[PDB]
Amino acid sequence: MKLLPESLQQEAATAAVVASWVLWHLDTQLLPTIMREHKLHACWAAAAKRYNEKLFKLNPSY
Amino acid sequence: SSVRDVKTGSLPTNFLTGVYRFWRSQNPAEKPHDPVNDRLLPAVVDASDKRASIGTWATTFFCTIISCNLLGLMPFNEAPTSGLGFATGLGVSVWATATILGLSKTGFKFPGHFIPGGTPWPMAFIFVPLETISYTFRAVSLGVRLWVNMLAGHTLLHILTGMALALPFSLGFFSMVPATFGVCCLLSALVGLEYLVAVLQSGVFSILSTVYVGEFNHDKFIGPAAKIVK
Amino acid sequence: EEEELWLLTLTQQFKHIQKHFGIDLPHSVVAHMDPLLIKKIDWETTNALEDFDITLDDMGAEDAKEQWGAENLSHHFLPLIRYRRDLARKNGDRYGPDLVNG
Amino acid sequence: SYSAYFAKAGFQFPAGLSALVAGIVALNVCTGRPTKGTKEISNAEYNATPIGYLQSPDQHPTAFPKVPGMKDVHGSPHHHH
Amino acid sequence: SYSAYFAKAGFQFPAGLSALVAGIVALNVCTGRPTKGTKEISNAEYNATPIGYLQSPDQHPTAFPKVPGMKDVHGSPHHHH
Amino acid sequence: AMTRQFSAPGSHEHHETPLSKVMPTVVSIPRKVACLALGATKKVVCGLASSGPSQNLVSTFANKVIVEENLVNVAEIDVPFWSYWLSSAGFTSKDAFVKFAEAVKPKVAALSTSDITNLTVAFKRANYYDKDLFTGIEANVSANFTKFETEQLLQIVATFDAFNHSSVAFLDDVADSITYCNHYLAPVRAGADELATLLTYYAKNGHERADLLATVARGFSEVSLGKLSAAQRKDTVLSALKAFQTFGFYPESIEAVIGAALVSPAEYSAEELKEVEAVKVAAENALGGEFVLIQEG
Amino acid sequence: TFAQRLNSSPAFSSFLLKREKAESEVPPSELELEAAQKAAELEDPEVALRTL
Amino acid sequence: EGNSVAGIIKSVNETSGANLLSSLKTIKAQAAPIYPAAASSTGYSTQAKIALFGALSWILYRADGQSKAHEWIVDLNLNVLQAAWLISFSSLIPFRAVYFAFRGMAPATASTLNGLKTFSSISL
Amino acid sequence: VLGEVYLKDILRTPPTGAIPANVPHPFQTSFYTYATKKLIPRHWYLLGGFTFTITLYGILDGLRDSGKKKAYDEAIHAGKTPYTAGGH
Amino acid sequence: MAVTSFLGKAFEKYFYDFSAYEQFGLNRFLSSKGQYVALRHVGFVMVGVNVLLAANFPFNPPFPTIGMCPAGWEGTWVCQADKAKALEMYKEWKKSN
Amino acid sequence: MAVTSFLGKAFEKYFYDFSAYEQFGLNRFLSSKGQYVALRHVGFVMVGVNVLLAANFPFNPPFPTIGMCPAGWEGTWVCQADKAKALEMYKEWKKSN
Repeated sequence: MKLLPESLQQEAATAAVVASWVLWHLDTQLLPTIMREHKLHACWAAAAKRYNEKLFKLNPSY
Repeated sequence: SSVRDVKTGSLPTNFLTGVYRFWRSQNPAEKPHDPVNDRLLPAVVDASDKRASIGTWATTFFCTIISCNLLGLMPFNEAPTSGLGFATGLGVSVWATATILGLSKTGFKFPGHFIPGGTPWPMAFIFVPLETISYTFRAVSLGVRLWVNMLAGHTLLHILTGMALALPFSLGFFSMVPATFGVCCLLSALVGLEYLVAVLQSGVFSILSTVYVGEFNHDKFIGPAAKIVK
Repeated sequence: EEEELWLLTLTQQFKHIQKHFGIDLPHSVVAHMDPLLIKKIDWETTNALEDFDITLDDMGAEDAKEQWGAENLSHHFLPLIRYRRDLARKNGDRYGPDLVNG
Repeated sequence: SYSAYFAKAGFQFPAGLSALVAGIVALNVCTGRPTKGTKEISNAEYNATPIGYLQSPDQHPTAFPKVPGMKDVHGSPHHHH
Repeated sequence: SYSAYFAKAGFQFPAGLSALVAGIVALNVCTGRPTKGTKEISNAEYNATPIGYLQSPDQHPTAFPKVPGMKDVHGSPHHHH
Repeated sequence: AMTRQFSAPGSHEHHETPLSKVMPTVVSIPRKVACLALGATKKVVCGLASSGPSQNLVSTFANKVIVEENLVNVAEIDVPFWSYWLSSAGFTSKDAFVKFAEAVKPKVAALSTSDITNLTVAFKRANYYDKDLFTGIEANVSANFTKFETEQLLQIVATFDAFNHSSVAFLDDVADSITYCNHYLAPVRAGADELATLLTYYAKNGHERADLLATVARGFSEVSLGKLSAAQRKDTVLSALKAFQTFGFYPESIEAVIGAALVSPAEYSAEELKEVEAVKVAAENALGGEFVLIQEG
Repeated sequence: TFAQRLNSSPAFSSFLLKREKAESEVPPSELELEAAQKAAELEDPEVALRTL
Repeated sequence: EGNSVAGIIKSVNETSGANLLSSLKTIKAQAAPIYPAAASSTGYSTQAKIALFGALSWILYRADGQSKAHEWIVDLNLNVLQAAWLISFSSLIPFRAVYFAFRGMAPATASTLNGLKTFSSISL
Repeated sequence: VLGEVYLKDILRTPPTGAIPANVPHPFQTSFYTYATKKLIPRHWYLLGGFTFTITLYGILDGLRDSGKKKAYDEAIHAGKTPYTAGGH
Repeated sequence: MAVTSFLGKAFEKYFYDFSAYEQFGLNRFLSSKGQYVALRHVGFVMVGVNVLLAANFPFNPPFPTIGMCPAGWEGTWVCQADKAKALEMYKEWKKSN
Repeated sequence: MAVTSFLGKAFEKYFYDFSAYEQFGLNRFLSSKGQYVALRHVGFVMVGVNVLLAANFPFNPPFPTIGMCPAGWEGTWVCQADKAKALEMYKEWKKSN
């Protein structure tokens, strides 16, 4: 059967290229989008208690 | 120059989000002794800088390997990880990456971590050389385990399919069905196992990376050198 | 009617987001409506702090987690304090929240 | 509500997919060595050689061989023994 | 007056230039014969052959030869005479 | 054979390094490692060659590139671009910077935040002051303070501190941008030397902004202060403590500033240490506690 | 309703979700249904003024 | 483009009390957020056509090699065995349940957006 | 009264005219910025691991080629055919 | 063009609306619908196997048959073990037929 | 980036505004400006010829020299007629130097 390829360096360079592109794409395209959506909800959920209280102290509407 | 717009709540985004959170959870941050506040915040940021980006790295390897494995299950396609250099190159790159990381911050003390904890000090001598070989053996075994699974499964399917095809060829196409029916079920179940193996191998490889690189993902906390108590 | 504009803006913006977030809200609109929030989130990603909130959860730092989220939305109050500071300044008065003992 | 806006923009490739394919091709064309089943020969030896003799049966397998090992070309019947 | 409108649209290739280049490439890659200076060999003969022997000096001319006829590789020193 | 016989005891002694002196005796007085660290340091000290005479050669290039208006109209293209790199090479000529200010003044209103920052940093290195140019610059910043970044504003403020120039509208717009329009953790990446410059600028202007002070104080820490030169660290501490004492604001993070001085008091004089302890007791009364030094172990 | 908004989203317009309904997975509570019905009544600002 | 709230305030302040109630429906529409209408129907995007051509070409290139390969019949039968599982997944997988499973992975979509409350933003 | 000028570029209502273009992230604007701020400062370990592997595999390929050369030259001096036979 | 949009609408109805399990009423015989699809796949496999083999039945098998013959041949070039000899025998048979 | 836009403005002034014929006042010596540019081109050719030759002067010429020698060599590998022999002689000279 086929055991050894025609070039080991060629196969390794291919894998490294693909992995490097995925890493760049993740940091440059995926993570910024994910964090924009994820952190929006998380900040509101974490601040809702202190945010509403601070606002309640500021408006003289009551 | 003009970037595209993205719909919030997109299915690919949500899937990738949970994947990152899952791998990031594999290496949780160590809870400091002091209460986290404005005084401790800069030291926590420093700890994050000393921490490696394993979560980013592990998800990168997971997605790239699972994609290559799933390509081997598509018709008219082969898995890139079935090539010896392709699969082994990833394992060596992981092992080399962890090695370079450890040697950077701790340097000469890196051979130190190799010592097993709680060992009696006189006995220790004969232990570290064997563990050194085991550490260097990870480079091979990590990549070979992935490669063998992609190679042996495809080769096994090849041999068994040749043996299965001999039945309808010899006993007629539509003459008798029960003998070929039973072998078709076994072959169908084997392909189903290959799908599971692809998910298992991509997970195992990423898990092992989080374990090995996590071994050196530890540093002493630069806590407050002065404090106003009470 | 003195500060109604600022209060009505926050209500309108938040309601529109909740009505569409995670369903069909486009990212372009989010940055247009709240550019400062996006400027904060993208900074964390640029400064290798994309998982800062997850780090606080690992150590259970509840007080830091609440402060983090509050500071990320603190700019929502900026228009009100700028207006109230200008009101005091034209009258020569000092704004309370600006003082160390205020 | 915004469903009709997202229907305007069609399918779009990844932001940097072109660079990934470019590297993959370069790794397969700029190998710096003979290409998968060939040997470099002198320019003199290339000009006069008939193309039928310049080919090898193994490099021309049948698309659907009735017998394992069928080749589409016979190559040169002259060897170097 | 409309000068600023024409300045918006930048340089644009001909409407069907892509098809012209595609045909030109196909005529140079799908020649159906060995590629300019090479000979097809059996798959067996390709696997074990060292790449230095699998090359020919004429196919590797020097970029700036100090003497006309300088070659970058020596090839195999073994011939078939 | 003999190679292995020698290799084993060679590694044996190396295995003693990762221990809190578990064996009877391992730690040594000579501490040869000090030589290795100092050896590397000597090389970088030489690398820091100033090449001052070459600055004249660089001046020649500058004069034979942009200064001769006969080749290119200086006012037509991008003053922020060329001036940024020219000052980076050490070309600081007041006569050329005069041409630059007149060439850029009609365009300042259209410059981006990045261009404004680089242009301002260039004038800092040149130590050249143009009141009319800084007026247009401060108007641009005040009009778009939400778009500016703390990393940029810190460099800009440093120029406003080199030459005493301030505006009440500018002071508030900058404080609001850093306190609310930027990430509250940005000072950690800023560096204590830039933070002390900003503090001194507001302290000399008497502009009390407790919200700004609470934000800037987060950047001061053992990690950020340890990265500065011993001389620069001393000057940074002595200037930062004066600003805190001027406004009477004593945040908890001030203990890291004081600890940096008390851990190495040999660099400070008696009069400097006296005012340091004066702030220490003042902060101890404000925070309601007692100062104690923490020791590793 | 929240489920009604999801059913109108582009995800449900896809081939594999063309016949799916969000309510089939999680039905809305009575409080949600009555609130959505009330909101539809207050879409007219004149009616809201007379009510308030 | 100015903010819609400022447009409402100006429009309401300038409108007469007699035509206030009748014009409220118009002002409400004038401040309604833009929802782009459906554009003209297009069969396929330019990039989509390239994707189909590239996928077909890759498939044919691989299939041609497999047919010319040794044990060529085995390769073609392996493709059938694999293709059968693709049909099985499309039939067995409860895509609606799976959609909610992935939606439940991310905290931003596993729960509703809990934030600003009404009583805190009342403008009286 | 509070006039829109206090929130000009701070808070904005949802658009009513047309959907604006998406704001590009700094890494999406230029590759140089991402490389200098995150790729090299945080992930340079990965680049080294890939480079070390590629260089190692090139050495292994050279060692493999040297083994073929030795066996090839030995068959030539034995006066034998270095190749067994083809399938045709 | 329209021809492509029409096929999309048609395939949708086939995927969701058209079910042979219901039109033939196989619920009378099969236990669960989830098991019916499993049998349909094994049938598809057996169908594909016979179809691929029927596409060109007169061929020498590359796989090693375990002492069995297809039809009343048993000694033809189709049944030869060594392929090098089988190629010569097939060429003679092919030029005749 | 700006660096490219700057070069465009600079090249424009060079093409139209900067003329060496006027700055040096060659109208005193040359008949017509249309003839001056002709001499400038022949000079450019001669310059390019010498520059390309100076880029690597120690080389055997591929073109047939008509019984002439470059310098005080006349018998070096640079002066050998047949290139097959010249290559051997050059290799010996190169390993020494």
